[PDB]
Amino acid sequence: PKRQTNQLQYLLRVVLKTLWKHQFAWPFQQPVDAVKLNLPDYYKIIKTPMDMGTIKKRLENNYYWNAQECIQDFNTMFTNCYIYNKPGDDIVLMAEALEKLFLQKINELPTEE
Amino acid sequence: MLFNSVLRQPQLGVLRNGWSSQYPLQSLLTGYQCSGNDEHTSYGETGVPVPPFGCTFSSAPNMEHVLAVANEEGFVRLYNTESQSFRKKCFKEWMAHWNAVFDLAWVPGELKLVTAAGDQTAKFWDVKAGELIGTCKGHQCSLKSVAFSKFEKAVFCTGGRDGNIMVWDTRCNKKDGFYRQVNQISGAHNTSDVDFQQSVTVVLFQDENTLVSAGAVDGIIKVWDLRKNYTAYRQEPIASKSFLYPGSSTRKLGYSSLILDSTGSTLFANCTDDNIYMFNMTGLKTSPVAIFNGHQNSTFYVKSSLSPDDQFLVSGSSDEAAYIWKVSTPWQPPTVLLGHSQEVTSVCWCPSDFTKIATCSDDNTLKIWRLNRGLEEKPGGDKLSTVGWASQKK
Amino acid sequence: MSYNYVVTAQKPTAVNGCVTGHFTSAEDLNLLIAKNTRLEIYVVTAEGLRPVKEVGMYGKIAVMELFRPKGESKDLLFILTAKYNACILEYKQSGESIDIITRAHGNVQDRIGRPSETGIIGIIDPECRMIGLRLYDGLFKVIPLDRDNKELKAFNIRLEELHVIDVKFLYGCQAPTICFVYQDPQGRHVKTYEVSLREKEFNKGPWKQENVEAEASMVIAVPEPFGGAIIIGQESITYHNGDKYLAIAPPIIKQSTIVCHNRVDPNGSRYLLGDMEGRLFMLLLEKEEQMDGTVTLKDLRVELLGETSIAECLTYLDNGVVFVGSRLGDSQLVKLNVDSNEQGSYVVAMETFTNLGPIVDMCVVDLERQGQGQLVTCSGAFKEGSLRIIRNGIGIKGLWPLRSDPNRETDDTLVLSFVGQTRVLMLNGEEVEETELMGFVDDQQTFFCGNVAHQQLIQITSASVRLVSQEPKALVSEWKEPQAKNISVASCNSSQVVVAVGRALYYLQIHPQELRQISHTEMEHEVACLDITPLGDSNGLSPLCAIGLWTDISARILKLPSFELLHKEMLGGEIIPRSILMTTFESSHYLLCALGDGALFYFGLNIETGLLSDRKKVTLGTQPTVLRTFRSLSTTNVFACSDRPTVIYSSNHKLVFSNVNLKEVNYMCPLNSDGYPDSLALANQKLHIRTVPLYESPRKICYQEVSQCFGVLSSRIEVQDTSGGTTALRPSASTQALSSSVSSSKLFSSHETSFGEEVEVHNLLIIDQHTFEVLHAHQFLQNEYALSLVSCKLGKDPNTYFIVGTAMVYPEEAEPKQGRIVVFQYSDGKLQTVAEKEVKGAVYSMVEFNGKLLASINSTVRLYEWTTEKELRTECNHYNNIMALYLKTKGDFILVGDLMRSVLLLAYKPMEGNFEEIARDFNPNWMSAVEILDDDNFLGAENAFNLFVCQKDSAATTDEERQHLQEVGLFHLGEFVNVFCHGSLVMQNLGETSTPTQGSVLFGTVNGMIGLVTSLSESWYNLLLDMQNRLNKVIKSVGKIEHSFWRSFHTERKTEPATGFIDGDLIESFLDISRPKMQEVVANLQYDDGSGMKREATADDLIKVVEELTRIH
Amino acid sequence: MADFLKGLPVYNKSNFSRF
Repeated sequence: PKRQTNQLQYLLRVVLKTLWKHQFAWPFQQPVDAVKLNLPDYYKIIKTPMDMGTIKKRLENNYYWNAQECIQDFNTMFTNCYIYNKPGDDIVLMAEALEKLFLQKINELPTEE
Repeated sequence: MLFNSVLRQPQLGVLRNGWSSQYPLQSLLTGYQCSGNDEHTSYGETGVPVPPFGCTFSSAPNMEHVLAVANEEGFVRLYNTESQSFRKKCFKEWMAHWNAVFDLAWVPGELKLVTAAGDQTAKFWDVKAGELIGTCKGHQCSLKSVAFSKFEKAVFCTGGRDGNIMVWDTRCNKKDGFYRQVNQISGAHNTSDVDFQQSVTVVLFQDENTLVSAGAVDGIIKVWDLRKNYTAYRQEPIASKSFLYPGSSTRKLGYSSLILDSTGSTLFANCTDDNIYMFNMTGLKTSPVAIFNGHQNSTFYVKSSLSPDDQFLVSGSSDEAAYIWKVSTPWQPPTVLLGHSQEVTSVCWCPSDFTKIATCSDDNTLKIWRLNRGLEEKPGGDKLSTVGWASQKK
Repeated sequence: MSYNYVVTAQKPTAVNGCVTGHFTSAEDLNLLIAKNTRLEIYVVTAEGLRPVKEVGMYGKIAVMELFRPKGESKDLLFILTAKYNACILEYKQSGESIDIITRAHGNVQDRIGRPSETGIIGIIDPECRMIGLRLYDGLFKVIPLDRDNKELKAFNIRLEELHVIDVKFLYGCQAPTICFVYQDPQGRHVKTYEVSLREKEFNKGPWKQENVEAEASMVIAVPEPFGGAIIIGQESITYHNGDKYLAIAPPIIKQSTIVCHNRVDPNGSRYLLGDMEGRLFMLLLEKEEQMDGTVTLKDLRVELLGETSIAECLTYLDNGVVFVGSRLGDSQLVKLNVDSNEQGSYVVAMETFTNLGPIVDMCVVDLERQGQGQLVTCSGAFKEGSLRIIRNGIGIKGLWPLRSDPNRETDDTLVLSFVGQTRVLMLNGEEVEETELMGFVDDQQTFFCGNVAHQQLIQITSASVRLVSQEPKALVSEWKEPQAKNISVASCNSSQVVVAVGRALYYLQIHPQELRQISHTEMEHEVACLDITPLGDSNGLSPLCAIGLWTDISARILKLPSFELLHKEMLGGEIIPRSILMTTFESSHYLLCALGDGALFYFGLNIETGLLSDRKKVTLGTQPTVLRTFRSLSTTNVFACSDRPTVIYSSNHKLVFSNVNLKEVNYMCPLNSDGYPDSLALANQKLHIRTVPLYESPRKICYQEVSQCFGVLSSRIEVQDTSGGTTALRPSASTQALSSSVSSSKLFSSHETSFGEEVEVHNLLIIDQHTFEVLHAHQFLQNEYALSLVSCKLGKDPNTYFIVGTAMVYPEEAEPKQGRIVVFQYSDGKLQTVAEKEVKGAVYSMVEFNGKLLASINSTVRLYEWTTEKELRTECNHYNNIMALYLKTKGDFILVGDLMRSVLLLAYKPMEGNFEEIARDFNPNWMSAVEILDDDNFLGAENAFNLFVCQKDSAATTDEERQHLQEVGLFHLGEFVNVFCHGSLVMQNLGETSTPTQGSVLFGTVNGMIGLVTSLSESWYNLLLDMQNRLNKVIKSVGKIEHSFWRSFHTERKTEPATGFIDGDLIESFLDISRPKMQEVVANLQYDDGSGMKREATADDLIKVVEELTRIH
Repeated sequence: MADFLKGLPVYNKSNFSRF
């Protein structure tokens, strides 16, 4: 049963602001590619190396069906940066400062209504 | 001298005084005033004042009086400066960018504009319809300035903080709703030897195939010929014209802003060494003929503008006031436009009005100053109804 | 609605440059002068300066020179206009067809670049290889002279020196070599370059830079024998040639600076240099030979020759005469006598070409005192300002119409005149003497005489029939005196001679091969000239014997033999006119009988019918027709000459009212002698000019009809010397005045100058309307500039007052701060002040509003009321302007101008008392002249030679939308318009009878053009624009320049095409083309009269329309 | 006698010697 709940407004108005007004979030607000960075492993290790510019496009497109589906693609963003971006490195370190801030506001993200 | 010229005009008949007009109005500079009624305050959506950055006039027929002030929260506003109605001065206001905007440009003679910011894109809006006409994705880093051709209304330029410069043509057809760069130059202003240094500061359009660019740390002005295409050009691009920095300090000096006259032969560059240099483009004299000093350009956020008749230069300063210089006589002290509590970040003279001048500062207040002569005004307030005044440096 | 028609009444006459060469042919010199656009070529001849052609180009001609390329006999002409268009012109003549062909036309305007401060400079290589143009700052345009460059494909060279003050060519160099003087922060320097077209750049140059003085004006190119360059400037004349730097500082050139120059000797041994004050200096080059072949220069000399007009052009034609061209004065043909004279000056003038000059103001007055209008302008400037009067037209009582001698003429028969007698003396030329001779009767004095047939002339004498002639030699038919009745209301014609000898008379037509008995029936109506006037010289038959009688004026046409009886309608008409006038073009004959008793019959004679006509009811006195004839060309018409002044133009059946040039016409007609074209037969070029020299520059002029006086503001410039305070320079009209007065404002009392300073003193002069002599010259205070004048009636005061606004001006301050509004009354002889009304500001222009007065103080529009105690009291104020320069009024509307702001129409509020802002224009214009045409249309004239008209649109909503006025119509006049006025040269009433002149407005410009602006209808405007476009398509331009490109609006930033403005010379060029060209045009035109009927495009139907349009011209 | 005004260059004499 698809419906609108104040938490998707949270992640759609001001939690999305904190995603967008996020320091160290610079190379991700642009949807990631492979040819521009000359990294072919991104598309060969994972079938769909999605970034959160794409989830921005899809939430303004209202493609997402469930709040479980939304948090699942968000933790899929998590999982993508965990599986391709090598752990124990500077890159996963700035992605993990990102992860710390998202952990803080998923603590801030409440239940429905 | 102004009255002498006026009196001698009928007997002699049209005498050229160097610039693009007659009647050398030097004696009315200390008459520019801004009442508290005409001043505008920028209020944020959460209640905190937001300092505007980027506020220019327009060129559309019958609607030249509208302003293009944009604050740092992405709330782009379009005002009206001519009529005295005092109710709902903000004609239009909407959200164009989710990040902080940096620069605004308008297509000449039309109700459309281009908004630039750190969204890695440039938005092409039609303000008569208020719809997102075009998107200009393709910048690797943030944007800094966008300019339109005076003669051409279909192609324009965009420069990014990545150190890239591409011209977008509106005639070209987008493939998926996103515009594609017709011609791209990478590393236009790179240090002579990816960072804060590799960034073009101002890119301005001279004629239908020439571009004038200035970056951050190179300190030089590079003029490219757009007829010579830069499709692949797999090397460091060469400059058709180069203008070196005539300074003394060895620091990473740069050019905060650049402006051109009504013709295109004189170029005014406001450097960050508290100087404004004027260069000739028609001639081959790379050395600056004249300089101006007195304003402090400590911050890269300060712009400058020229009078509609190309006689006086107005610019920002760190003295919390705007500065006005006379082009023909740089040796004279300037005129200071006091009233602003904080740093002034952009000034725009109306291209079709010598009277109205819009100053948008870091004090979160935009002030539209108009000429105020006839000191024998009607009573009802001398200093209470005044938030700004003109003074000569002494 | 605002659809305006603008036409040029008088061509501009301000010389902008001169050339001399073999343009028309390789055997005669020429003088080519282009005033503003009109280009006239004069062929130098013994008789004087005979014109050969004038042309009208679509552009302000700015660069003019003559160049002779190899392979061409006559030198071509290069013309560059103010719209950046280059043309190469060649004079082509084939027997009689004179035309100028454009061998190469092009546009050389650049999209980028700053226009130069000096203007535009054109230079030619001495060997005629390329054309150099100093168009924009920092660029140098070069045009090759190769014949394949018909489209003028030039190239621009970039030079390091930006502020170039002058550029010229050198001499004697194998390669093209130029030299220029330029200004830099280090000073003024002169540098030479070797321009080469192969590399398209600039070389090193022959000689190095030399530091010239700070006031180097322009460079002179010395020819081959000496070479080098000459630099003339204030207090310096220098000659630079390689290692030669011969410079002097003459003590005579210190007074002013040289403007124009010319070279006299072809080898360069003599030069003429102009001056700002009119002095014509001469420069001498002293040469000497060293060893063999080498010739060098000894020394330079300067010499003062005399005083001339304000010199902007100098040219040496031939035989020691000089064409002194002027911009602010009349042009001169001065003669350089070898020997001097008293008040020693070798300059003596020969001819003076009139120039209207910088017309500042103008006004319409009525010297005739009838109700029509004649123009009067304050022409001229500096020392040669005058009071030239423009009028419309074309005790010496009695003429000689007897052109008996085919060529000798002069006076052969003294036909002298009194009541009913005959004075006919035999004369030898114009020698007339009161030496009465007893051989011929001299107590008698003649009205008219005639010849009969086969030269059997009649010696009319009461004593005896003594025919002093060889042809008749008989006593046959002497004009007898049956009752001592000489010519007393009597006359005779020549083809037939009908007399009334007594009452019973055998028809006196008894002459060789002239026998008739027709006037044999007893005539009871003894007419002065009882006869018929044939349709040419037809005789022997009866082609048209129907003439009619005017005693009763009946529809029946009474032939001479009948003399029937009708109703007794002997009206009161007995006053005699002058003449009825043979005047038509080729074949049309009409009978405009002078039936001034009532229902003036301007018959369009249908010969067969002659039924009625277009009757203009002019209710005048008792003036019937009187038959009279003078013949000048192939003309057959007559002329209604009723009592109250009526002077007409030749038309089909309609009439206009104008002026004849003679001020009194009882029995008058001028000569046909073609001896003196400069001094015509104009007793007192369609517009006539009367010049009254004031010898000082006037500013504003107004007229008063109660005292019949002209009040003129004038400025006299005098050198201020410490010995005596201030000393005059030349005796002007203010000093040579019948009276004098000095202002004295005690309350308004509030520096020192040097012995070399100058003071401009402003005076008000009162001039009589009849003798035009100065009566009173009121002199203002020191440092007092007067900028306004109005004669007006204020409030309930029966008196009329001269109100003058003036302000203090000091060299230190830039804007005046204190002024005054002084009121004068002219009772008799002396001007008496009434009020002072000191005002802190600067008065600009004052107009009587509604019985009160309005002022134009800086940034202040004030209303002053003339109270009973004779002082001005402020009523209301309006401060929403920068400063109001030019102001016009109409009813309750006050059109307020601004030097950089726009039209600022204000409305007076009678109930409230203060002004209100109905609407304001919101565009940058740089205004120069303001006028209000109608209740809606507001017209303006700009500082960049532009015209526009805006409207207060009433279709806007009840909001700020109506606060805006949009520029409805735009136009590029190409001239600096200075003054607007209301009136016309045509009789100013009854112009609403379907005539296309809905409001006539004069404008006068700086270059000296009088122009007419009027309004039309919508269908009229649409048809007229369509026909104008068709004619522009059909006709060929003089220099391959587009009419729409030239007339389009062109400011520094806007180039929108001209809309809503019908042009004037293009519309009137329709009458100056051949009949096949009339057929080429109007081939498929509509010619809509009503809605959709009568679409035939008849050429004559458009000719009539163009004639009606040019009636107001 | 004075050289500054002497022997001006002339065409055929019947050029400016009438009227």
